[PDB]
Amino acid sequence: RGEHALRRYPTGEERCIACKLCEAICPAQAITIEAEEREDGSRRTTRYDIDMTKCIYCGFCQEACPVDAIVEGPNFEFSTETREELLYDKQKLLENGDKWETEIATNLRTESLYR
Amino acid sequence: EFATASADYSIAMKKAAEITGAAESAMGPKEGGFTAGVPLDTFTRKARIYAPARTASQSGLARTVDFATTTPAWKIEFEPTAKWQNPLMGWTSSADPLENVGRSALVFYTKEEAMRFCEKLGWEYEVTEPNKRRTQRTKRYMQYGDNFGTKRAGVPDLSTLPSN
Amino acid sequence: VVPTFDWKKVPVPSTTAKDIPVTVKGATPAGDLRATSGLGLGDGIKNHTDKWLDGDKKSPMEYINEVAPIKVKGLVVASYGSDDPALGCPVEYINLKGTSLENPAVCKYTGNRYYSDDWKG
Amino acid sequence: TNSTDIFNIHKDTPENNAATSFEFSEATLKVVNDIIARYPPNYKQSAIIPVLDVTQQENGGWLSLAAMNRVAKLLDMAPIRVYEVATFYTMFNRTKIGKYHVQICGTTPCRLQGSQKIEEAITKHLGIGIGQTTQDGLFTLGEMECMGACVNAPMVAIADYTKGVSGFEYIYYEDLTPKDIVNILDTIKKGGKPKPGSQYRLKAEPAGAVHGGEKWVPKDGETTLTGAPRAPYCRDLNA
Amino acid sequence: AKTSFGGLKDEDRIFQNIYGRHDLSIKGAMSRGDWYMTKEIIGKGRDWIIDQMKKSGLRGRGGAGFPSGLKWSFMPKASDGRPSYLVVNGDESEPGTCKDREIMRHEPHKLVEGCLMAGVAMGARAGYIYIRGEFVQERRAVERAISEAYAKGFLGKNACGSGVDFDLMVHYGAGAYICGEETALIESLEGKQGKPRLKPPFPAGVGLYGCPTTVTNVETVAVSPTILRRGPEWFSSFGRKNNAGTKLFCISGHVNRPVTVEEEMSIPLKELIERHAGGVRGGWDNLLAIIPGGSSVPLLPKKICDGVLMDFDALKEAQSGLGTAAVIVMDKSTDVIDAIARLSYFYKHESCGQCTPCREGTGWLYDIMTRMKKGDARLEEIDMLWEITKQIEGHTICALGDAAAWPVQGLIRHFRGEMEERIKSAGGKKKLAAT
Amino acid sequence: PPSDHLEVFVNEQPVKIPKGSSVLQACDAAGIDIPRFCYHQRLSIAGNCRMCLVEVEKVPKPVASCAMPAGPGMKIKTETPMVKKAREGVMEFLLINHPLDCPICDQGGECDLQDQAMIFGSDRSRFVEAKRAVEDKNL
Ligand SMILES: Cc1cc2nc3c(=O)[nH]c(=O)nc-3n(C[C@H](O)[C@H](O)[C@H](O)COP(=O)(O)O)c2cc1C
Ligand code: SF4
Ligand code: SF4
Ligand code: SF4
Ligand code: FES
Ligand code: FES
Repeated sequence: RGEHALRRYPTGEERCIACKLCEAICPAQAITIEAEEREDGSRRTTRYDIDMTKCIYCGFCQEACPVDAIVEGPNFEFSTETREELLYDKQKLLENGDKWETEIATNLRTESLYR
Repeated sequence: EFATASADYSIAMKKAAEITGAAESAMGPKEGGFTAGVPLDTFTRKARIYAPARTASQSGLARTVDFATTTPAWKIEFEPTAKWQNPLMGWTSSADPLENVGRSALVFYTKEEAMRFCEKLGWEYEVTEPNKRRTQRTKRYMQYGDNFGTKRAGVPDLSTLPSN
Repeated sequence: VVPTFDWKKVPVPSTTAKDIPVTVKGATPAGDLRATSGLGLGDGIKNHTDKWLDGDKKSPMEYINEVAPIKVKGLVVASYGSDDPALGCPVEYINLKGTSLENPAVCKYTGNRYYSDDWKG
Repeated sequence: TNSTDIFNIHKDTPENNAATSFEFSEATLKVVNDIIARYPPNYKQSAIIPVLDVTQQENGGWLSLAAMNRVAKLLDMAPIRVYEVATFYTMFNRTKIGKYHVQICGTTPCRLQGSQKIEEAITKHLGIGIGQTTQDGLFTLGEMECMGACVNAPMVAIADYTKGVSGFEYIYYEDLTPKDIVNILDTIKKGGKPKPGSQYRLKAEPAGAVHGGEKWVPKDGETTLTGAPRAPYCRDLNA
Repeated sequence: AKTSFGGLKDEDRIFQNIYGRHDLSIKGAMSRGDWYMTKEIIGKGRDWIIDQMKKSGLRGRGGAGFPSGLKWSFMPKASDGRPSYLVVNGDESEPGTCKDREIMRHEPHKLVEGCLMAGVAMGARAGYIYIRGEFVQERRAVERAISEAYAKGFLGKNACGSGVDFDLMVHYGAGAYICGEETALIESLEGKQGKPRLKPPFPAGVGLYGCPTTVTNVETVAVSPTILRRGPEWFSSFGRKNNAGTKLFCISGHVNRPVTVEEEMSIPLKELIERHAGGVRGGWDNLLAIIPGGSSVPLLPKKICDGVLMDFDALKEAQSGLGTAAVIVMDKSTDVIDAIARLSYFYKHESCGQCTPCREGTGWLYDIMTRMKKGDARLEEIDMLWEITKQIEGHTICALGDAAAWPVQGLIRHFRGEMEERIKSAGGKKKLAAT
Repeated sequence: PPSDHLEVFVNEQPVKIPKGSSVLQACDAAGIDIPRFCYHQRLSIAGNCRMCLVEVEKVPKPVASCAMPAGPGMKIKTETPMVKKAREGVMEFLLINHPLDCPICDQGGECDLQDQAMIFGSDRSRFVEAKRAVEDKNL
């Protein structure tokens, strides 16, 4: 359980559907979510922020999400010189997911037999 | 025969609340608030004593005044205080000490419990009697047979019969 | 008696009239009411994606718009979001009758479109 | 629900739309008004089913949205109830069908008699399956439940819409083999009238049967009510 | 006290023209005993006719077997401001049953006279007949008979010169077996979808338009003047205790001579089928199973069938029912599972969907049966199916849930070996690719 | 008055109720909140949800408390094995065709169906077939 990240579908669409299960389950209160219906009628987030300086990396968010959207990536070397850099927004989380998707998918191909 | 939710630990909480000597304790106005040790300005604000009404979204009635003796259902709240947003993230910023302590913890079986709690603490309080639900139905559709009685269009007139 | 009410004579403020949230075809009638939140008003943002996405990067909306609808036999389709069901979304059953290539049924979970030429057409 | 009607909601079409035009004929209006007299005026909504049926023959075998609107305006009731009733009953067809409507029972007593054989013969000859219509708009095939002719199973009922309300015919054809139904269809096609009821006996009286759904095997056995009919009689009501 | 039943004499059969061999006009019916002494029977009195029907012990032929004498007395004997209605159930959408069709097509005068007698004996101001929509020629014959009776003064003001006033009207359905229920038929009559009401209230207390109304079967109504004319004592001469009288029987399936015949009650199935029907196609030994009461009652295997009689209180103790006394016969070359699955599909298409359990479980039962037919099911899933049948039974608004649940129940109870054999046998054609 | 308030027994509790009241209303006066889906206070009695089934003495079938009138001397039972069995079966029949839309459904968290399934339902499902797909409507 490492850096939280946002996953997409292979066509390119975000997995997160703003069911807010992750925010509800998070005992750290480190997740702030705002969402509305997209212009196409899709139910998508408008604000997706997780405070890494506040996130406890418990992975309960990864347990609660039923669409495998939020995942703690295998990245653990992400220390920053300033505290502000750790205030993760939707855009940086999506960047991290696009970066680390292949490794996370490979791990899920193993973890699926247990999860 | 006595049966009022008689299969739970609540009976053990019914008693030990009526213990002699322990049931005769009393304190004066603002006296308990002195023992609190909190800043004195806490008592300057106003508080609302009430029971929240049933939500329109659901037919549930457990968290309502109906099961009053079953669960503490009287809440004490404070006037909301100035709130704004974080310039860097946009999260809601506030400085209220009494922001959530009531809506999360303060629960009371009867209104008089909260009245005593406020009096011994010195919190100035407002009482708002919740509206009573009505169980008596309307004259129309009073019983299931009223959906199909003669009140819909009156007695059938036997004028279209053959030979009239 | 009981004359009809003229709805067209009602005056409508120009400023409020021009900021009604409308929608593309997508999953709903074109131009229907779109739900919006107060976020983005202070920054004067009237786009859903613009609230969180910055720059001219390809939006997820453009990505999904590049996938052609899928033709499947039958009347009800099952969507999982992946080849293996446990790796995607909960299974969804989507109606395929009255659907065409022009007017298919879009996935509420994944946004994928489907249609069938089995409803006598 | 029935065949050829996969939608319980309106669908737009140049043939069937909000602009559709329909009006009753004077004979149809008179017949409907006579039917209206069967119920009290304060319960004028009770005659909706026969009126819908009569409109169905009048239009030519199916009911359009405009027809439903006109019926509702005739009976002084909301169109929603009319739509509910139209979608509730099997005989009411909401889509354009052929001149002749062929309905086949699929119930198990009919199935055991070789119903699938008759269906297969109809499919092979007419060239269409259930829910389909011939390119010439002549025959419309549909599947039905038990039609109350199980002793003469298998059986088929064919509805005629070529002669309107006054010339409407609902004829039962029973005790059928593939040859029987094919010849019935051919006789209808050439313009003749196929004989009604069973093809090998008059009514439900004891006779042979269809063995395996392909051949009629006559059999002789005890038959009742073969004597002279009983004379009128009544007992002494007094005591 | 006779113990052997059957062999009903032609001179004792109620319907002399059940096959239409004779003339169908009013002159033939009147010459055949119908519309005879009608006025004087009416003048006897309401309670007199009630007592005569009660002595007969005649049961409701709709499918319940309720005593009609107590049934017809449930109407009030006073007046309160509402008119009294009589409605006759003439749908006959029960699979395997085609007797009321024959009654309405060939003997409409008897039915009309029974309607008049029932209206007199219960005080119904007017009468209504709810015939099945597909029965068009039967409806035309009924209308002709009604008009002919009106032409001779039998109906209307001063009925048959008795002082009472009676009216009869004709309605036809539009293809809904759900309309066969009492409240559902009343609902379709009112001009709504045939969605049944709940009891309480009762149609006699509150029926059509909120007025007292009794719904009756065609056969029960038709036999009444003959029972009144020939005597409740003569009617009770047949059958066992509480099961007196004759009955029309529809025999179908793999029968050498399928027929709709009238016969004395309590007759054995073997006698009723070997005689008057030519026996089983391929012989009695080729018999596999028989449903004796239409499609809603449990079926019986060859062991139960050989020895049991056609009676309400004999088939019930056999965990079955007389139903409509409609006979469906299946041989050894038949797929019983396919038959029950097709029955379930029919019920699924016929469910009105007003209440949750039936509406949502008809498709579930159909899919379970369909998977069973291909063998794509498991042993414990049979007990699962039985549990689901218990779930639906007695938990819905009307009895259609019971009508759908019962056939599969008896199917399992009497042929669980066949189902398990099929389930295992699919492994010889499905597991060979799994390895 | 001719006893406008009649008496019944619900789980051996005498409760005084007005005439014309239902068993649902009696149990409400008894302090029991029977699960229900179609009945409403301000609407006519529908009685199609089958979720108000209860047990009465001398009655072989569960009765529709949302619609069943209360008779004097009636006995009502609400915790018998058949009551829970019927409730669980009804919930199962509710959920077999219902689409798995809770993550995208807006009523999640205030869904009467969800809470009633949690309380009066089971935890597992034996339905593995294709559901019924329904097109949406514009109002
Ligand atoms: C699903 C269902 C279908 C029925 N269909 C018919 C029917 O087609 N004809 C009929 O006479 N009774 C039918 N009944 C029985 C009626 O509900 C009712 O009992 C009958 O009209 C009374 O007839 P009786 O006077 O002989 O007792 C049906 C009942 C049910 C539950
Ligand atoms: S990340 Fe997953 S759990 Fe969190 S809101 Fe998005 S879809 Fe729901
Ligand atoms: S890993 Fe734990 S602390 Fe971090 S976002 Fe998920 S639930 Fe919150
Ligand atoms: S059991 Fe079926 S047919 Fe009968 S009322 Fe309920 S849903 Fe309708
Ligand atoms: S089984 Fe086909 S008409 Fe009855
Ligand atoms: S409240 Fe709907 S069935 Fe009782």
